[PDB]
Amino acid sequence: YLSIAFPENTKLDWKPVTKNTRYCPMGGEWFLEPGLQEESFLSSTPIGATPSKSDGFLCHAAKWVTTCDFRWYGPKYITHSIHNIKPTRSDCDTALASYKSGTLVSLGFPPESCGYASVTDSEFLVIMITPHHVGVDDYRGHWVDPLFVGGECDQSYCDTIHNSSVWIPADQTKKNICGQSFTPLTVTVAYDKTKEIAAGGIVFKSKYHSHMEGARTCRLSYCGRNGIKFPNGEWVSLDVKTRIQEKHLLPLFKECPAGTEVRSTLQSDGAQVLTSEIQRILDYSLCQNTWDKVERKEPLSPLDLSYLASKSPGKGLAYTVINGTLSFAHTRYVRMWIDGPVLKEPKGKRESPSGISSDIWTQWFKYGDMEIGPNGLLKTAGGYKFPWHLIGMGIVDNELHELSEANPLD
Amino acid sequence: YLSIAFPENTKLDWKPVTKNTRYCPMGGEWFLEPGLQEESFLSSTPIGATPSKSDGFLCHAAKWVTTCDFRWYGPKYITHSIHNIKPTRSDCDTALASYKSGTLVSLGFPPESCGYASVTDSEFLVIMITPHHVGVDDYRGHWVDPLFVGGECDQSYCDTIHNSSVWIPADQTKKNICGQSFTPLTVTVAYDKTKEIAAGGIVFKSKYHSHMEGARTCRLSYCGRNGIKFPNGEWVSLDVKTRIQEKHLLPLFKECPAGTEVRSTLQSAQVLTSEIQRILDYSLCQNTWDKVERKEPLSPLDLSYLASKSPGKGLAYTVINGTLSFAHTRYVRMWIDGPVLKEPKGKRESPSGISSDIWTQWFKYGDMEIGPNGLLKTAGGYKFPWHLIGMELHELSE
Ligand SMILES: *[C@@H]1O[C@H](CO[C@@H]2O[C@@H](C)[C@@H](O)[C@@H](O)[C@@H]2O)[C@@H](O[C@@H]2O[C@H](CO)[C@@H](O)[C@H](O)[C@H]2NC(C)=O)[C@H](O)[C@H]1NC(C)=O
Ligand SMILES: *[C@@H]1O[C@H](CO)[C@@H](O[C@@H]2O[C@H](CO)[C@@H](O)[C@H](O)[C@H]2NC(C)=O)[C@H](O)[C@H]1NC(C)=O
Repeated sequence: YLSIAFPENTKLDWKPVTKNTRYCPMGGEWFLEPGLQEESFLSSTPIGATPSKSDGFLCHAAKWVTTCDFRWYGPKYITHSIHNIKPTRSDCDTALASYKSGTLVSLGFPPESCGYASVTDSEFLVIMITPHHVGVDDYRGHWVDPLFVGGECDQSYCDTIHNSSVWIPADQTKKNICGQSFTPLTVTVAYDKTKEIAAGGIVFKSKYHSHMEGARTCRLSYCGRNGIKFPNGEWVSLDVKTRIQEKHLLPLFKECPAGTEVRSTLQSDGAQVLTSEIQRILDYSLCQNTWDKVERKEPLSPLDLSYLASKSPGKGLAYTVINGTLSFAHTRYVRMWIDGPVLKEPKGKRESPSGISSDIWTQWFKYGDMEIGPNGLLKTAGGYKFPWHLIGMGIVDNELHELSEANPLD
Repeated sequence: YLSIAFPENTKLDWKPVTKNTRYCPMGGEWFLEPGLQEESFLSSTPIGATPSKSDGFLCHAAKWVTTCDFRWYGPKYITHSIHNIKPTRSDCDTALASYKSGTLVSLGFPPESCGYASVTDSEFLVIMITPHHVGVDDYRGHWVDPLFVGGECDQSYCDTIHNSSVWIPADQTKKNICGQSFTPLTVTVAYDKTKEIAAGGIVFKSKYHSHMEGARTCRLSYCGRNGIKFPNGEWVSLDVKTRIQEKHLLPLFKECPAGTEVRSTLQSAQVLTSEIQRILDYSLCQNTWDKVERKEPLSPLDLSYLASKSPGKGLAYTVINGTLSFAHTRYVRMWIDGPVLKEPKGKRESPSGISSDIWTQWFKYGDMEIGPNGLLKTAGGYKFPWHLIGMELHELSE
């Protein structure tokens, strides 16, 4: 559940830092990756469940009947009954409009309509609108509530179990049934310019999605439109028409396992944007501050070194202190999952959080009493230590969804 | 390995929040200079002696009104309303006596009082008494709770944020703080080793106190005991015998200004902080409250935004039977092995110390169980919202 961006190779070719040029913050953006080509497409991503999208009304219909019985003689025998009937769509529409405008009034029983030697009755068709909220299957695109026939419905005039009432969505806009709000989003595809385009050789980026492995990306239809679910369980829209390397992009992806679910794009949340922005400025300024320590010829701590590390995958540089000397090394950072901020063995899972653990770094340098690695990785008696800030959780994987999944109150 | 600030008790006395007070705690701490020498001295504090909870009663007054409308003709139109009003002291006294004796019964709605060509109504003055506990000022013994106007009260009758409710303490003795046996507390002092130690070069901290700037810390006698008063209004004992850097510590600090009051409320201070972490934390808290007011669904992470991230007197939050609930507590420094734990344990004394249970009362939270400030008890372990960690001595060397 804990991920880091770390140099792929367990050993790097180190050289002493001389020119002192600052790459803050460290990322693949600074370095031109030759074989890489990028292409973007307009997309859409779910940013949260808005329950009002499934607000409804129970349209009840019942004839109120005043019956006058006048036989041979005797008093005027008047009875009052009520007969539940199923409303037409027109009845429900008119009565709902009346309800919204505040016109709908329960007028009660009809006035007595009497004759002689004949029992005739007069009736008032009474509609009662009881606001009822129902759920939504975003995946199958229909309403869902126990009151429905079959426990579900996909119309604008749904039939309930009770003969008297039906259900009308408060929004009858003839579009997709969805309990989810979206936002437009440019999604960018990165792939090897030379090789043939394929799901495994694609990486997705967006303002909300950091280096998302197409190889662990599957196809899924959400809220009535085609898209792809990323390895972190988040989803962006993608139509069959969109081409990448002059080929249909969508069919490159395996359909998602039946019953696959999709989460709201966490990074679009305001709390998340605040945290992100503050972290951005802090990463930058802490990097610059470390390089200021270097400039002032001050000694460097492992933490200071870690402020130079790349926090995202990409071609970059790593830094360490070999024999009291600041050294850099070219490398390609990749995403790895580690077992904790402090580890027993210098291993990590390289393909997925449930993948196989492999040696991630083995080239340790004499750093005082202990050994040090790239970007202030510590080899100590208490184990192997990463600085907590290099570690991420609950963003690039679905391992901690329980923590960020929102639930209503009361 | 990861320092956090967590309620010192494995269980707390939870109350609902429908009041909407919008309390946000002061944010986390920032980096300190890594080359700092640390020397700790033994001290003491009422924190631990003084009770943390105080039982009382909300006295709510409401007029139950049955209204009869009889105009020109037509049926008898009867309506039923309820008007919240502020109770008198007499109303509260009588109703509280009735409550204690078990006499107090809600009279429901008054019987219909009808006339003709005149809409007249009959009303019942229903006073309701509800047991309701509040926090306590550790140093003054005052009552501390968001319910109170100004957050605190020390009177026999207490005004609340509810204009119709009045809080009444069950025991109006307020104890005797000074007489108590003050809890022993270790106070850590950080200073520049390569300088002559001075007030302006000192940072205090303890399991109870986030970083306190010595430059704003003054000598102040409290309950007859010599001591020092942190900028947050709290106080710890310190006599002249205590040496730091082979030198008298206490005389390094000026006397407290005329009539300095040592307090311990929820706040303890008006313009926005300029500290980036504090601004962030504040913004996140407020974001969660925005969610609450908009009646939007809440994640455990959102909940965590409401928590204090530094040691100090504060509130913890949780969700009990779908009700957003809060409790008074003290946040204390602890150390946690990581965000996901096999046992709900943490280190209370030192990162090199031992683990102990830190949370016990779990509330059903769907298929999971939730604790304070978003702490989840799940099949896959005990999961802390990563916010609570926020920002090891091996990492800071050479
Ligand atoms: C939460 O409270 C419930 C009781 O209230 C329930 O939820 C309300 C919203 C309302 O709908 C009530 O009608 C519900 O019953 C506790 O459940 C029971 O509590 C009573 C009283 O203590 C007890 O007799 C039952 O045995 C409880 N049920 C069981 C088997 O535990 C429940 O304990 C509370 N939940 C937690 C985790 O504190
Ligand atoms: C709430 O607080 C004050 C009292 O502290 C209220 O003052 C009166 O409250 C009664 C309640 O029955 C009202 O009927 C009166 O109209 C109020 N009087 C006046 C002129 O203030 C007040 O309702 C609320 N806040 C204020 C100060 O307006």
